[PDB]
Amino acid sequence: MTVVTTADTSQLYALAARHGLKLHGPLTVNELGLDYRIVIATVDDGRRWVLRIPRRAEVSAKVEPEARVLAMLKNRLPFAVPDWRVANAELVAYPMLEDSTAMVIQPGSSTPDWVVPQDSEVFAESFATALAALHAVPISAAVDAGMLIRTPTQARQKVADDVDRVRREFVVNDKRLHRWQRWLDDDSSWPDFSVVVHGDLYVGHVLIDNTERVSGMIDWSEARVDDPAIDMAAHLMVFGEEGLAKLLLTYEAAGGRVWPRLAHHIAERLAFGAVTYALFALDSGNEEYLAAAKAQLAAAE
Repeated sequence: MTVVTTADTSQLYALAARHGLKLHGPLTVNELGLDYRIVIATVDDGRRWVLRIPRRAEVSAKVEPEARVLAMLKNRLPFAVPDWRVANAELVAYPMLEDSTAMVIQPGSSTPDWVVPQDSEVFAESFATALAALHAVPISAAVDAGMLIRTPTQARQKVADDVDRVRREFVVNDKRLHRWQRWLDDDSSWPDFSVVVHGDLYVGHVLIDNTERVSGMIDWSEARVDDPAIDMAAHLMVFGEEGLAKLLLTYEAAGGRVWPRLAHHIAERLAFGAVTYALFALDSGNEEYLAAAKAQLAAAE
């Protein structure tokens, strides 16, 4: 909501220009991304574009690997993924999306947030169907795209390693810790296969059309081959046990592979989210998100 200075504006115009984007009019800058600065601008044809400018070398270095994943996914999925028209260490850019997400969160107390209704059958069914399609992507295609591949044994070991790391670095509520440990030791819970997963899948990363049907997914930087339950935990979080039960029926009917303790496993994965959050906080360095992580781990569930 503040003006972009003349110097910053010139610099941003020049960045776009060296990639063939001729901007015109005022810029809007969103600084709420940890890894990229976001600039919204109008380009030569009157269409607004999003410029995503990597903030650090480690972010720049992932642009090409992530573009390779997106190119694979575009050709293997029946819904949309991000289409990076410029995909450079310096700049990721694309036309502004016309669809929004199934959860919309805005800064400010008065600004409208939005979340698809619990009782939207169109969303629920299309999400389950889309998720089955993602989990049906051949692992060979993940290999082709340079992705991280975990066997089921590695999947479970990663969880164990993450729990160990959080124990070393944080004070953790005893009952939380014991929950994760019992889960890790419960052979019945764990799948005997892995699949292509999105890895950070919740409603805020699901694009919908004006009928609430899933039209795409975004934020693929954590995608890998791993435990399918990773991609259902946040559905349980937002829509509850009944929402999850419905997801699982539709998912299985659409061809998704399940197992008897899957719903249980998803609940345990959701509880494990506190570990993930804390490790991502620790690695971000961000002081706020870190403080939040510390408080969550210390508190009773």
